[PDB]
Amino acid sequence: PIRGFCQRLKGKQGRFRGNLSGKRVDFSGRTVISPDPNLSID
Amino acid sequence: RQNRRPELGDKFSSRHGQKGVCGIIVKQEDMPFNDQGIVPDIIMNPHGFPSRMTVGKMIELISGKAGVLNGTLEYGTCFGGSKLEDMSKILVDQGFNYSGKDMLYSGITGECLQAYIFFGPIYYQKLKHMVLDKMHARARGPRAVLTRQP
Amino acid sequence: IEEFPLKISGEEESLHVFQYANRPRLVGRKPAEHPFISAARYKPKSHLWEIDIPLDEQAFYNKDKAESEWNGVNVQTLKGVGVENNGQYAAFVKDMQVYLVPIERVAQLKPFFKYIDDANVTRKQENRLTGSLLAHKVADEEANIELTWAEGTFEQFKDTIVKEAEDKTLVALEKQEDYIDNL
Amino acid sequence: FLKVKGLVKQHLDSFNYFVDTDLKKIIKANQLILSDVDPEFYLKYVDIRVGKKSSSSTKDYLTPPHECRLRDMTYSAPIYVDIEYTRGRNIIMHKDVEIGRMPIMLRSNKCILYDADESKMAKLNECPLDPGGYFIVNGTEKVILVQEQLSKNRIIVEADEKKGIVQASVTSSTHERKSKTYVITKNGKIYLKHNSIAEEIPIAIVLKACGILSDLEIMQLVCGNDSSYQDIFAVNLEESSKLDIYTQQQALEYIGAKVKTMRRQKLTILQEGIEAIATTVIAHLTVEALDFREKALYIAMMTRRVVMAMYNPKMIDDRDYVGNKRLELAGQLISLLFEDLFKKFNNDFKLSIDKVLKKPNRAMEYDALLSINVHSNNITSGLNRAISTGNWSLKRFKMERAGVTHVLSRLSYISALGMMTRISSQFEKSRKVSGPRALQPSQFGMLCTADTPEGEACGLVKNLALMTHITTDDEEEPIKKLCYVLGVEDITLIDSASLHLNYGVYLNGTLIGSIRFPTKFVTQFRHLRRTGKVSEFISIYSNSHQMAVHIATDGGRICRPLIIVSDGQSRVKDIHLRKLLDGELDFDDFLKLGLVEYLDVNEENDSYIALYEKDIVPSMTHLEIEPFTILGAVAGLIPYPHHNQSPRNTYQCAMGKQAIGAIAYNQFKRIDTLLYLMTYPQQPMVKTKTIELIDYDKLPAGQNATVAVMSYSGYDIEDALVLNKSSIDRGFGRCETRRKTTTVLKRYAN
Amino acid sequence: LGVPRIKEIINASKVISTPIINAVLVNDNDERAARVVKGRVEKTLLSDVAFYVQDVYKDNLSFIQVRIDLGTIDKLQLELTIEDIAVAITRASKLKIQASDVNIIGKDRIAINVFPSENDVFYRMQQLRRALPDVVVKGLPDISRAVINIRDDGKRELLVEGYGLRDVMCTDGVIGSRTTTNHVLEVFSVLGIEAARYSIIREINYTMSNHGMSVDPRHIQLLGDVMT
Amino acid sequence: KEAAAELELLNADHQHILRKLKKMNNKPERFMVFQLPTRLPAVGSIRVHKSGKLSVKIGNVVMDIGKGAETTFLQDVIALSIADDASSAELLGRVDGKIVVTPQI
Amino acid sequence: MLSFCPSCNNMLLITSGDSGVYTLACRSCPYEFPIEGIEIYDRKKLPRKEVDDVL
Amino acid sequence: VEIAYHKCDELITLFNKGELETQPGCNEEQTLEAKIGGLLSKVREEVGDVCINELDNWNAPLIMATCGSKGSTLNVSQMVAVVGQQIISGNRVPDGFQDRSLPHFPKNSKTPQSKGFVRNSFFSGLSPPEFLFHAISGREGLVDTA
DNA sequence: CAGGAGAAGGAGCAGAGCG
DNA sequence: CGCTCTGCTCCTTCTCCTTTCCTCT
RNA sequence: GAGAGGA
Ligand SMILES: CCC[C@@H](C)[C@H]1CC[C@H]2[C@@H]3[C@H](O)C[C@@H]4C[C@H](O)CC[C@]4(C)[C@H]3C[C@H](O)[C@]12C
Ligand SMILES: CCC[C@@H](C)[C@H]1CC[C@H]2[C@@H]3[C@H](O)C[C@@H]4C[C@H](O)CC[C@]4(C)[C@H]3C[C@H](O)[C@]12C
Ligand SMILES: [Zn+2]
Repeated sequence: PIRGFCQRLKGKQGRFRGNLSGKRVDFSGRTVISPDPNLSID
Repeated sequence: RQNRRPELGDKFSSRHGQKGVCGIIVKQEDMPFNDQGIVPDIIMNPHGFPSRMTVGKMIELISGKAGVLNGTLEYGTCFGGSKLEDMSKILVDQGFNYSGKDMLYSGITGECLQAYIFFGPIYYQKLKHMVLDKMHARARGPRAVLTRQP
Repeated sequence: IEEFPLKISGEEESLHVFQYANRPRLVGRKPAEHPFISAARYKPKSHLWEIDIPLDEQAFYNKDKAESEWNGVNVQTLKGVGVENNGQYAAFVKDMQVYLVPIERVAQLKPFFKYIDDANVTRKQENRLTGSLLAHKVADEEANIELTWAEGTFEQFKDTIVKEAEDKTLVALEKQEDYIDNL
Repeated sequence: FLKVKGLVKQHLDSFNYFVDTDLKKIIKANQLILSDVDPEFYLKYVDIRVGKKSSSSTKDYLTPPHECRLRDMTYSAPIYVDIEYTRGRNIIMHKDVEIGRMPIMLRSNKCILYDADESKMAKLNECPLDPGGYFIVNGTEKVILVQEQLSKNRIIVEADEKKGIVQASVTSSTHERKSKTYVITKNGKIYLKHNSIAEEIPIAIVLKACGILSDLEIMQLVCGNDSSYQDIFAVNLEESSKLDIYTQQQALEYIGAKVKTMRRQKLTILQEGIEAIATTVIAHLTVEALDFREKALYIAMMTRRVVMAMYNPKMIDDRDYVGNKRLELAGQLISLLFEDLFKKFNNDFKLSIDKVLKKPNRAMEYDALLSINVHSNNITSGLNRAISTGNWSLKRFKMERAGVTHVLSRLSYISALGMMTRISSQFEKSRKVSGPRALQPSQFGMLCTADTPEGEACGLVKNLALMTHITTDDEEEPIKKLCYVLGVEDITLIDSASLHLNYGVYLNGTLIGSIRFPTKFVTQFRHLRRTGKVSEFISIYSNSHQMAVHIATDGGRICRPLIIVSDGQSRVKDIHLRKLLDGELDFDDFLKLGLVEYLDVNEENDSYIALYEKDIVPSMTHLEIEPFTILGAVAGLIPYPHHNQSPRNTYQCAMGKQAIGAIAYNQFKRIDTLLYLMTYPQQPMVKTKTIELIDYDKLPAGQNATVAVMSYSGYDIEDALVLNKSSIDRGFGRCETRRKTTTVLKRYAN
Repeated sequence: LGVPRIKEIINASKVISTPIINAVLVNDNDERAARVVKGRVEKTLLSDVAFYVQDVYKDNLSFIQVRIDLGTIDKLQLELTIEDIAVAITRASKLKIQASDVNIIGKDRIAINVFPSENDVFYRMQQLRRALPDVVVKGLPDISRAVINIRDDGKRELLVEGYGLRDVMCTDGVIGSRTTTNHVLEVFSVLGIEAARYSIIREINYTMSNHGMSVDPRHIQLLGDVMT
Repeated sequence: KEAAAELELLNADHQHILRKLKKMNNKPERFMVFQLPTRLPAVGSIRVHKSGKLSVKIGNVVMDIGKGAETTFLQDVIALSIADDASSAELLGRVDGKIVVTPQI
Repeated sequence: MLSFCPSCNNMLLITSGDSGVYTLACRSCPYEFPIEGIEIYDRKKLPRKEVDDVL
Repeated sequence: VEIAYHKCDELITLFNKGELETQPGCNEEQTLEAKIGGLLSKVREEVGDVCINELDNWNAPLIMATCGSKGSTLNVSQMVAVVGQQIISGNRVPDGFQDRSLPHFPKNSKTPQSKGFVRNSFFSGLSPPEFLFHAISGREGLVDTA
């Protein structure tokens, strides 16, 4: 499966849809969520 | 080996599809107690039932309470199992309400709860999706060699 | 209540059965019709039958195209393959009892267009080889040993009936359940 | 039933049958290797054995499964074959030499754990409650998942109304060839496509080439006497004369002219065309004789089904119907893989022998068995790699399947038991097709009607139920003789005119003959099956929409036991239960005495089944042993599952595998990649009759929490819980995570 | 009316499943008016008004004879005659091979003669006989069916399954100012682009209102404007 | 339903075949073809019972209760023979009908 | 036509014979039929169903 | 439920031995299906309304449906009284066998309790065929989401 | 492995003009 | 008056799409 | 790389 320049660009994980319109950003985390009524909205 | 404690945010199931997360861990005295001083280990919200129709879970609670009071393991099997009438008879023989709904005392105000509380043993199983393995944060670090992205 | 016996005779070598897929029984109550038959060709080691029935030219013969497209063809060729089928016995009634005889070969005869093949082969002229192909090879390598016909007979019936229960062959060690188990 | 035939019995029985029959079958298949030179030199594989050096009198010493798991080795047993090699002096001599190492399925007839009782297992660091049926390759537990597929050698007709097109394709599958013989309907005209012929051959021509050349017997084999069918089929009957009139030889020449199959040796076009009808058209039926009536009538019945679909739709058969599907276990897949590897090994060995013996002089024969031991690494390496990686690369069928083997899941006990007895759909994605992902009512008792990976495989992956036995190929030849005895005239003794006037009995998809009084024949055959004359898995049933008495004998059919009820009353008779409870009649004397019988999906069509004994009206012919066996091993965890809503049961079946708890008795002597353990597991209060049988009360995953169903503290709004401190402190939900780290101190070439 | 309907309107597909043409009658207070118009806008095959078809030879010629039963024509109150059926056959012979001569002998027994080479007459005549009882005699050859529906308050109108909007508007017995199909592209072809925009907006609003969801119509209008 | 219709048809076939056997007692050229289970269990008699019930036996006591094969017609079927590859193929005549027998329980 | 000739059973075909006379016969057979005009009708009675009248 | 079953049974026998007045749009079989579906829906609605009106004050499902916190009156009617018709793909359960849904009913049977009707509430407990039909509906929903 | 929708060549007729 | 280009219109056979990712292994 | 949770 040679990755032609066309393969590198096209596709869902290609440069346009995986690196240009939507990247991985720094200063971000991801964790489970739990409720907290005492916490005000916003 | 790593010994893990049920931290806040761990996932518990209820053997009926009532998966949930540990919302809060509260002290024993800040918990409802019955006439005998029993405090619940888990306080499941009552809103999980009316839209998911897990009547099997209510019957499981009643059968478990009646069996443990009678000192025997009750059977919940598809198309059969321990009938509700026998379990309610056992429950009323021991001095408990026929529907398994005890009358509790609020643990923070020390007065009666104005509604009888469904109270009994339910077999809860702890699932592997623990928050300790899912917390993840980044400020700076490794970047992809090709596109120089995280 | 009345006993209606039957006895099986010897093999008398092999007698075959011909089934004409085209010729039906008469629509009336008297299906006693049989076409004139002659020039029978047999083929052993491949079990081939070829039966020739001449046709009357006074009723729907089409004398022109028969010789224009083919040769002087006036008889349809019925070709057939004799398939073996055990347990098939032919029965006839001589006395109150019934006489059986093994068949061991049944053939369904269907029309064969030999003249079309001949016309095509005349018009065109101007290493295990396993499987049924090999059999087909035999079928078109050596064949067609000629044979005659005979309408009506009595010696076959006599040779089948002369058994006269001289060997009843009633000995049987097995029983109902044993035979059921050993089908 | 579970004592004599456990939950993990598909894998075990399939692998045992494989190692007992298919090894010798493949050996006798490729029993000879020849050469162009030296005609007095041949190798004859007299016999083959697994783990049995010669007589020996004892199975060879195998590494215990846990030792293989810890050392990252591969659990396997040697394969010893017999040798017959000649000599220039014409002397025949014998030898017994290893040819490779075949991996051994856990708890099979070859594994040491076979018949080990609580002491041998303890001494071998093996959990007594472990399911088995999985291989240990490279120290990893890999299980060959049961594969579901469409029934081979069976007619499946689908009416694509989207265009007005119907079809009659059959994926005839032999031990060497597998090809689809579609019978499409284009321009109101029936055709016959193929992967080996050019394009859309008319049906009348192929029927003439198959022997039925009368051109009127075609109308009596495809339409019978229905006026509404003859006009539909009259359109394509004139295509055997529109181009030109045809005879059998001419039709064979026409079909062979457009044959796309190539000839490696020169063959006549007519000769090849006959081949195209002899074997190429239908690999299932090989007509190695001078009469093609069986194949001709097979094509005629395909065309009859197509015309029936044309006259009125809704007479087609659903592909998703469970009776139309077969299950292939680990035994058959390993048979295929070993046959491919063995033929490659024989080819390589023959090439090496020819290379060594090519020398004109001093071509010594001594030590002719060196290259065999050189190549014996290749077979075992290929076998282990193909099992481990899950990519089954084959060349004889040009078949490539990926993901056959899965790593055995170790989260709970129920997870490891439910990964076993799992079925994977053949469909890749089935994006929008809501057909194979639906819950067909035909799977009642055959598949767990609640357990299914919720999500993107929600309907594709299914699991076997409790009462369920997968069939195996019993016989094919004796049943033909039994039918002929039973009173059906053969296929070469019935005229086409009367072929559709009475029921025709189809044996395993191919027409055998026509028999009057189908009910009497069915009853007598069922009585013979019940009394033990034939195998219990041979299923005979009656179809009335097309008058047929089908008999199915091939393996892979899903069967379940049911109590036979006579007129009005059952056959258990209340005294066989007493003997069963006493200790005799271990569910096998129940089959021998004809009290219970195995029904597959198709035979249930002809049956009337009672849910309980109190519902038996004097017309039903079967009784359910128990209605709670419609749920699999996982779904037996739920208490009172008949009161919940179905998605709740499905979610429980999904998330019960990922519940931490006790895993095995040797869970502390085990070094796995990731183990979750419960410090204080507790037996459930509200048990289930299923969980006693699968030993879930001995290795539970959970604790009996004193729940108070009440809105408290506000921190439990949406599915959130309120855990009680001072109970976590006393130990509640306390768990342990064990993770292994491996290190290999490789020796470099330097 | 689910997600697939929104997808069909969004993608502006040239063919949709189940296109419905609502047609309002000029006079709908009586079913007699509601059925005479219906027969004009249905694919009325010859087979329903042929009553038999035969193929008859002669000494040196052959033909196909079909006797139209006037009883069914009168009972179906169809507005067509023998000449209408003949001209319909001749004009719709586009699908067929050829047709130039039609004869009437008595009580509407139409005979079509085929005359020419070997076997051409027989094969051509057999094909013509097979393909004769399906030519659309009266109506629109783009309609699966048409059903009279009764609206509330006593009104009624005809719902048609097909793509003949222009013909349905043109045929008498209906009001052309109020007759609409589900197909957006058809409305675009027959009523300009503004009517296409109106149809897009109205159909999207109807699909998302029948499903009970509350989407503001201004977003729908913006989508229609973007599309058109 | 099916069982009653099958029994009625079997009785009709029993009486019909008894009439056929009585009628074909004349022996000009007519035959009849029987189908039997193989293996030759080892003759007997085609014993007719009261109310038109027909059954057969062999040397072993076995009552093969099966009577009446297909009533197939419009297929002219005749029987011939073969005599040692010499002048042979003597037409033994046609057959009237067919009988198939079957062991019962 | 949907007719089959005896001794051949193939489908009957109408052919333009000598002097343009339509003769009915089967190929591959020594069979013909001097045409009587074939006044025997190959009539197909189309299954028309019930109809309702309002006018 | 017995009254509804009696009406459906007489409708089935009328469709079998004789013919029923076909609706102006559908055919005979579709008319039968629509009529029995409508009758079952009506009886389920009536018994559900009876159950809801007979439910006492301070009832947790009743309060959670009145205030709208969770569920609705349909859910509590199914949990208490009955869960009538298990429609799959817009109609009753299809045929999983030859002219049948399950091998536990007579051939060519279209009466309720044989083609997807669950007269048992979740409290009472589902009969095996009712359980299978409800499982079919639930899996249909699960597959629909994905 | 299915489903949807365009672009590009054969292919079979109308239509026009004609010597 | 057939004959011979254009031109149009089918008809068939081809190509490019099918969430979110979020982990582990 | 591809096997499977997961929401
Ligand atoms: C047998 C095949 C049917 C189908 C492919 C053909 C046959 C008739 C065609 C419609 C009509 O032409 C009228 C409209 C014309 C507009 O411009 C585009 C839309 C429109 C509805 C068409 C769409 C499509 O093209 C149809 C349905
Ligand atoms: C045996 C005596 C000869 C003569 C009486 C038989 C033999 C061949 C028969 C004809 C063919 O079958 C073809 C046609 C079939 C149609 O259905 C009815 C007419 C049709 C012309 C037949 C008429 C008649 O029946 C014939 C002439
Ligand atoms: Zn002919």
